[PDB]
Parts: sequence; C-alpha cells; structure tokens
Amino acid sequence: VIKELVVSAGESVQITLPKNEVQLNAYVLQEPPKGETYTYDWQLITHPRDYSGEMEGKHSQILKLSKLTPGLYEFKVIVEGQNAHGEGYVNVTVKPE
Amino acid sequence: DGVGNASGDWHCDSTWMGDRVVTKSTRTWVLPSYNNHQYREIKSGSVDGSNANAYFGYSTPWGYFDFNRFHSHWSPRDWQRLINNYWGFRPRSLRVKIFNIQVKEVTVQDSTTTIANNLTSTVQVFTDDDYQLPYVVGNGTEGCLPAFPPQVFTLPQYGYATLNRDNTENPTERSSFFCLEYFPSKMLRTGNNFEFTYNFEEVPFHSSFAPSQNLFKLANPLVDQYLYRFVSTNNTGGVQFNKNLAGRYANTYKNWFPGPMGRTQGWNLGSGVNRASVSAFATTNRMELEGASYQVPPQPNGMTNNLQGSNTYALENTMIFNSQPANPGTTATYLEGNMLITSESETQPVNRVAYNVGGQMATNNQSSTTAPATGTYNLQEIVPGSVWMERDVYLQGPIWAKIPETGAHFHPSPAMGGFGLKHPPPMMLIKNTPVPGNITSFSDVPVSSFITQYSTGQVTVEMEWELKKENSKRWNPEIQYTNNYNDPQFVDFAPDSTGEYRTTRPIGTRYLTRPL
Amino acid sequence: DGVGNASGDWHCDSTWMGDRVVTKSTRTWVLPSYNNHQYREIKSGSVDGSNANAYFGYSTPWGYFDFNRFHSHWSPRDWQRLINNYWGFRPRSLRVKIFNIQVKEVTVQDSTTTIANNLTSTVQVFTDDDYQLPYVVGNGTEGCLPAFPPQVFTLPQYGYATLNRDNTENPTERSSFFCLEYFPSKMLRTGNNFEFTYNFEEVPFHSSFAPSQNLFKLANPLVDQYLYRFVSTNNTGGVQFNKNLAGRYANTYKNWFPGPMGRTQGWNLGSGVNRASVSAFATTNRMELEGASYQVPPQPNGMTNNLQGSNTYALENTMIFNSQPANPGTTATYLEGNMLITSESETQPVNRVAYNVGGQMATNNQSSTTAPATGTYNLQEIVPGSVWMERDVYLQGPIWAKIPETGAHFHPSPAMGGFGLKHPPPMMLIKNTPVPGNITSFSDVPVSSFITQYSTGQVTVEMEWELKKENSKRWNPEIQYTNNYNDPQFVDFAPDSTGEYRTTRPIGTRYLTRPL
Repeated sequence: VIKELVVSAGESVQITLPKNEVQLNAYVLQEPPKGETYTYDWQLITHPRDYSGEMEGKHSQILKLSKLTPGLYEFKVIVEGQNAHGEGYVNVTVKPE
Repeated sequence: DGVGNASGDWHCDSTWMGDRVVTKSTRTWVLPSYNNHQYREIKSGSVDGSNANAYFGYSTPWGYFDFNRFHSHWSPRDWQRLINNYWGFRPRSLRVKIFNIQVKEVTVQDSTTTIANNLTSTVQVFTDDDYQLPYVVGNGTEGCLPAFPPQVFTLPQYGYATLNRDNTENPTERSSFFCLEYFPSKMLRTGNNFEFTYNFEEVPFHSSFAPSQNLFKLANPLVDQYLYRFVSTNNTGGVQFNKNLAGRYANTYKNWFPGPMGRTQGWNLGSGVNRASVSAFATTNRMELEGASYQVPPQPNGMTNNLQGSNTYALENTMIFNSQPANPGTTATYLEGNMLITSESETQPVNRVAYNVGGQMATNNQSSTTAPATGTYNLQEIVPGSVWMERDVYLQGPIWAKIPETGAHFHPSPAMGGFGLKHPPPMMLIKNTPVPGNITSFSDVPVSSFITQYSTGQVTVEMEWELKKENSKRWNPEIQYTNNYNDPQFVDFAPDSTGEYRTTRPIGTRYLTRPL
Repeated sequence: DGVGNASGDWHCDSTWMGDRVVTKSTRTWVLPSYNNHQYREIKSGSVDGSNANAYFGYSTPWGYFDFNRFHSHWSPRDWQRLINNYWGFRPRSLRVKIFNIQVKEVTVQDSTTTIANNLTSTVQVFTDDDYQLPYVVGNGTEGCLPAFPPQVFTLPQYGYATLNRDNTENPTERSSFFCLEYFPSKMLRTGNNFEFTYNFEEVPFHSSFAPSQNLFKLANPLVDQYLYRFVSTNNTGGVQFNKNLAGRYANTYKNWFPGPMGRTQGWNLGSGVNRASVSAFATTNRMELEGASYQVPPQPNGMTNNLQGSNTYALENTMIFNSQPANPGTTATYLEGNMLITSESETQPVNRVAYNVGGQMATNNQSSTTAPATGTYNLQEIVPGSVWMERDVYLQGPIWAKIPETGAHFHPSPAMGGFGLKHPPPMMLIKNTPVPGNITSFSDVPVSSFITQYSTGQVTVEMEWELKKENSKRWNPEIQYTNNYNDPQFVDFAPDSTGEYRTTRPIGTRYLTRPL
C-alpha cells in the first residue's frame, strides 16, 4: 500500500516564441518532512512534429526545456516517495510569432 | 502443436512482383479482459450541448483486429516506391493468421502483482463473414496495428451503438442486441493458431495521379471553336453573338463539369489572418439526420481545400491526423504544429474549392424593365456530365469502409477516402475465455468472480495489391515524394533517442501526373 | 491430446434446415469438490409443520449436467422464429461433449489463497444410460445451463431421496443406496474429452398452436340439428321436446368433451380484490400419498388459469418463474413485480378453467312429489371422448421428464409441461477425483485429508429438433410474439449496465392459430 499526494504547479504556462526557454517547478502538497526524499519522473507525452528533443528526464525538481517549436507540450510528472505517490500534468502551449 | 513449439513464424516483408505486391506484416498484441467478462449497456445523453452525441449501445468483452490503415501494411519506403511509380492500386486478397497465443494471469496478493502464465486457458476467435454484426472497423477509430513493426498494441474493445429513442439515451423497440457468443468461435490454447483467407471484390483502382490539365481548359489554345456565344444586346432588344476564340477558356463551350460542392469555411494556417476567438462549433456544415444535427467532416467527394501554395485551408473538409498516438479521452487543445493537416491541392484542376462559391445562376427573367441578375450558390449536387476526383488515400489513413446495408446508394466512394466495399474484410473478434475463481457452493446466479487474466500473441496480415502501371509520354521530370528536409534534427519515419516512432508529414498518392 | 492443445472448440449456433433445426450451445462450468469427497446421509423431519417434507436420502460428491430447460439451447430470437412459424416441434437427437478440462488447486496459506492448476489431476465422467440411478434431472431444479452464453454456471450437487419410514427421517428396509463409483467412468485429464450421443424416442409433437374455435361451438350457426332436446313437461307428466336450433350452442348435442379438472383457488393479480392476510398453505389442493399430504402444483393437464384479459389467475395451476436466478435457500417474500406469472389463456376453447365449477349433474330422481335438482362438482377425471390440450412449454421451462418406472400409467404428459420420456437423456454425472494430502504412515482408516481443489471446463450440447410446418388457409394476420415495449428503459433478453441478463416476460409457444 502506497499513499498519495498533490501535484499543482500549472497547467498553463502559456509561453510564446522567441522566448521559448522555460523551466517547470514541482510544488508538493502537503509539507514534506526533511527526511523523506522524493523521486520525480518527467515524461513528454505530446510534442509538435518538428520537435528535436532536449528534455530528457532529469528526475529532479527543475525541468530544463529547449529548442521549442510552437505547439502543445504535455508533461506527465510522477512524484514518488517512501510511502507517498502522486502525479500531475502541465500544458505548455508555445505560440508562434 | 504443443506448448514447447512455435505455432507460426514472423512474416513481415513486401515482395514487388511486376504489377502486384504482397505486403506481409506481423505485429504483437495484448488483449485485456474487457468488462470483466460481461455485456454492458453503454448509453449517453446530450454532452457538449448537442443531442447528436446521445447514443444507446452495448459494450462487449470481445476485442477485435483493426488492420484498416495503410501504414499497418506499408513501410514508408514501400509506400514511396508505390506512389512515385504507379497510377493505381487496389487490394486483391488478404490472409490473416493469429499465432503464438499465450495467456498470463495477474495475481495481486499484498500489492505484489505476480504475472504467470496458465497453459490451460483458452482464447476464442471468430470472424464475422456473413456480416451479421455491426461492422465498426471502417470508421476512423483507434486500436489499429502500429505503423512501426516492433510496437506492441492493445486490442480495442468491441462496442456498437444501436438505435436510441428521440435523441435520448433510452432505446427504441427496434434497438437490437447481438450476443457474440452465439457465433461459433475457435477455441485457441497456447499451441493452436487461427488462419483466415479473404478475396476482395471487384473495386476500381484508386486514381493515384494528379491531373496535368485543367477541366475547363481541355481545348487547344490555337484553333477556335465553331460555336458562338451570346455576348450582348444592342440598343433594341436584338441579341448579338461573338465567336469563341482560341484560348479564351472563360467563355468557351464546356463538355464536362466539376463535382459536387458544399461551401465550407476556410481558415488560414501558417501566418493566418483568422478571426480571433472563434468557437468553431456553431457555424460548421451540419447534416441533420432523424432529429439531431451532426457535423459531417469531411464533406462528400468532389471538392478540395487548399488551392496551391496558399495558407487557407478548409478545415471542415480535411483529414487531420496527429503526429503521434494520443492518450484516450484527452481534451487537449492541439495546435498547427502538432497535427498533420493534409492537403488536397493536387486535385484542383478537376474539383472546386470548398471555401469559394461554385458559380452563379440567373435569378429573374429579364425584360425591357428588369435587368438580368445572377445569384451565387453555395452548394451544387450531382449534375449529369459531372467529373470529380476521389479522396486521396494516405499512409496514415483508412483502407476501406463498408457500404451501409440500406436499399440504394450513389457511387460508394467513402468520404474519408479509400475503397468502398460491399463485403469488406470480416471483423476478427477475439476474447479471453472466463476462468472462474474459487466457487465452493451452487447458486443459480451466474459466476461474477473470475481469475483476472490477459492474453498476448502475434498476428500476421498478408495483403495483396494489384497495381496500375504508369505509362506516359511526358518529357520533363515529375514531382515525386523525395526525402527533403532542411537541417534534420532527426530521421523522419524512424525512432528517436526516446525510441518513439517519429512521423512529421502525411504522404499522399497523387504524385504522378496525367492528362485528362 | 496434451496440455498445450485445445481439446475442442466453441460451438454455439443454430442452423434452421427446412423442417429441422440443430441448436448447439457451449457453456463454461465450475465443479466444486462437493462433500469433501464422501457420501453423506441427508435426512429431515417435518419442517414447516408438514411431514411431507420429511425425507431420507444420500448426497454424493458427484455433480451433474442439467441442460433440461429450453433457454439452454434456444436464443430468444430463434425461439421467436420457432413459435411464430411452426405448429409443432420435438427433439430427435442429442450430442453432449465435455472438453477443455482444467483443474485448479486452492491452497489457503496464511489467508493468501493461491490458485494454481495441477496438470496431473483427473476428472471422472460417466453417463447413466441403463437408468439405474435415481433420475433427478426432470424435476424443475436449479443448476441448469444459463440462458445467456457467456455466463459461467456451477454444477449442481447430485443427491436423491429414497424411501423414508412413517414420514420420519429414518429409513425403511427398502431404502437403497447407489454408490456412483460402482459405475464405469472415463478418467479425464486436461487433454482428454468426453463425447456422448443420444437419439430420442418417438414422442408426439408439442402442439404449439392455439385453437381458432371453441370446443362446444363446432357446429355451424346456420343449419340446425336433426336432434331434439327435452325442454319441459306439461301440466301432466308428459315430456316435451324442442328442435336444437342453429347457433344455440348452449343446448346442442355435443360430440367431444373437455379434459380433466380439479377446482383450484383463483387469486386476483394486477389491481386485485383478494382476501387480505391469507396464509395460503392450509387451503391448497393436496394429494395425500402414503401417509403425508403434498401440495401438487401444477395440477394435471386439462385445465387453465386466466380466461382472457382478466386479472384472476389460479396460482396453484400455474408455473411461476423468477426474472433472475436467486440465491439458494432464500426465504424472501417475492411480489407480483418480481415473478414471471405465466398464463395458459390460449387453451381456453378446449380446457376448463380451474377457479370455476365444471358442470352439474342430477342429484335425485324426480317424481310428482320431488322436483329435479342438480349439484355442481369441483372435479371430473377422464371421460371417454374427452379432448384437452397439453401444458404449454416456455423458453424458461423444462424440456423433458422421465416417466416413473412403475407398472402402468395413463398418457404421460408431464404436468410441468414438456415431453414425457420413458428413456430420457442419460444423466451425465461428474466429479473431481480425490487427491490425498500429506499421508506419512499406514492406517486402515481411509484418507480424510485431501488437496482441496475444483475443476472447470466447457461443455457443448447439440440438440436436433423435428418441426411441424404451419399450413393454414386463414386469411387475416395472426397474433405473433412481437417485441412490444412502451418506452423501454432497457433492452429485454439482453444485459444491462450491471451486466446481468435481463428477462421480463415468459414466452409461450401457442401463437399460431388452428381450427379444431
């Protein structure tokens, strides 16, 4: 039995070219103790057709993201703890010029 | 024959043999035990404010095989060798063969999901070759064989929507129920296999050539016609006539006419000067059928979006694929950069564009008092002497469709493209047989506790295609599907560092060119 | 042949071939190890205050196959196509085939019930085709094949009640014990199967037609009889006579007479003006047999409940099915809305109603002093020249019954409806062979610790039915079983959102009409 948690950071982000370089946080509810270590898992589930790929899973709170062609980006983040397991989504919508 | 012997080999190839190509394709499938082995009653009312979405129907535990897309049989190189060399193609035969069945059994005990295989559990497969079931294959649904051969796909659950009542979720007395265990099905252990052959009926070749010549410009521009046109009237009411000159195609006499039309809205891609913040539902072309009104994309054959090199498309008229398969039931707002928005620009010498009016006709009778007046129409149906082009088939699009068993029909080219079949390939249904759990006493109520289990295995599909050979005395080179990318960051129609199959652009068939 | 090969396929279909229909049906069954592999002595005294319920008998670990209901072979559409097109039907042959045996073994260790299969354990099946066992099949008991093909049913435990002594639980010296391992049975592993064929004896067709004409109204109402009736006496004792007129059917001379009768109580369904708070046990028709008195529903053939469009039924005379199978041993007080209370109104031109007196006969000898007097009788048995109709068979009701091996009988139509068979289909008994546990020493007492285990598998039953074709010169259309529901909230004879098989109404056979 593994318990649950809350992932909430947005879900629109709505960035626009040329300023495509964005990073996504990993706000956790509720307040974790200082001993419990979290493991993260960022996975790209949708991306534009001309997307190159420089997003590989950092397993960390910071997700760097570069070379964004305009379109819709969806990231399935998986928050895994010692006795806690939650997940969240984020829609990055990059607009053209 | 038994558990320690392979019940079939991996056939996945293509063999071009003159004006004929066989295309074999083996895939690996997973079959979940859908519905926990029972028939259910799926029904809905008006969602999204539209009672068109209200249905009544039944969902079965049966899964099915849907190899009704072109990439399930064709690699993109063998598709390129087809659409750059041949004027036509049509299927001739078919050979499906399910093999290497193995059925696991998941046993979640104290959150330790042990997955072992039972050698004794069976799998039912029948094929519906009398066409007695609702044929749900040729409708543009998911669950197909993948484009890429080492991908493992899950078999889609078989459901069907029967007649509801008064655009509600309630049935009518004509609403039927088809039990699928009332059909004889072959029980398959782990050493058994299921073969099946099929011969396609006589269909026309798909015209995989673009026109080299406009429809209203079929005369030569050198000699002029022996027919005159009414040009004007004099100061009296006396009519006047002029000879149709040589290259004046705007006022020559025409012998053939374009296809059907219904004017759809044209939206600008690329840069775009589109109307901002449009809820595009209330202004689409609908076709009200027995109560509610339905969006009907794409509109029937005989039109085109996208003239040539213009960023205006008729998005109601087109086939919009995604680049990758998506999660089911998603409400994501995709953009232009995600989709494969697919142009029909190659057929513009014969078809009329869907975001423009097709012509104009006289609205009144003229006189010395009333001047002549014309009025533009937004839709024109079949006129005798018409000629249009069928919808282009794509590598990512459907192969066939079933004509509905009604009384009559007019020439059954499916609006989504492909081959209209009266007797299509029969729908191969498949399920896991229910294995009961621990039942220690007799009760007249049926068993509802089962061993939770899934099965997996391979399926091979061997189609055969008769091809129409290109024969043209055109001098200059043609346009063909070349692999033209400027600074590729990835090989297209091939995986990436993640390992997912990356497609960027849809591939048509009309690349050869041919005069009318 | 082995564990990795299917030992039979799923046959479940029907093939109408002229005046003949084969009906195949495969079901999946579960066999618990009943009694923990031993013979027991079930016995009881007077429960519910009645010593009729006192029995002595034996309960075996054997389970059995009971395909003695009509829905086990007939879909409701193939039943509809039968009862609206044919005047009769009877079984001809039978073919039972048990296959895909697999035997699990439950091992509850620290409340973790692991269920694995042993490849080595066997299953005994024999068929009792010399009729040496107590035939318990044709008695309206549960444990049948389900109506709906993807339902998995558990096999009923085989018991039988022998002769008790003096309406107690104690046996008499004529009470027998049949060991069922003293019959030769085929041992079946997981790669073996059990086939069995059977040919039904010569039985009459079931008369699946309603009468078009009353029994006492068979003359024409145009010409009158050449026979006179005693009408009255004059002021002296001189008799007087009148001619039987043309349409006066109340006093014509009759040539044929209705069937048997025993007056049962008639209770009002629907609205109802029934007597409130009736314990309906003490006033039923009983038939006292060798000591105790037994309720005998339904009463023997030749009557009917429910005249026509009236809500009064004879509930002692009818067959009351439930809508769904119920849990065993339930003491629930069901109401009218739960049950399938099944009418015999179609046979009222020939049969007499069971909640009315059948006639009256003269009680005294008249004179100049004593006037003539008649008295109504409540029961009349077989009179020579009688004609009645047999009990209607239903989709939810039994197919056959065994005539008891006594000396003599009068024409053996079963009271519950169906086909009275002298040599019925033999009772297919089946059990799991006992696998002993850990026995480490020799003891002369037999083993009582076994590996707890169950087996499961499929069984197919292929009956064959000779049909009597309809041939009538009736002009107007007939009544037929139509699918007539006003605002259906669910499709009937089809599942629901829960997935349970929903039946609402029983389906007869008498829908065609035929003159006497």
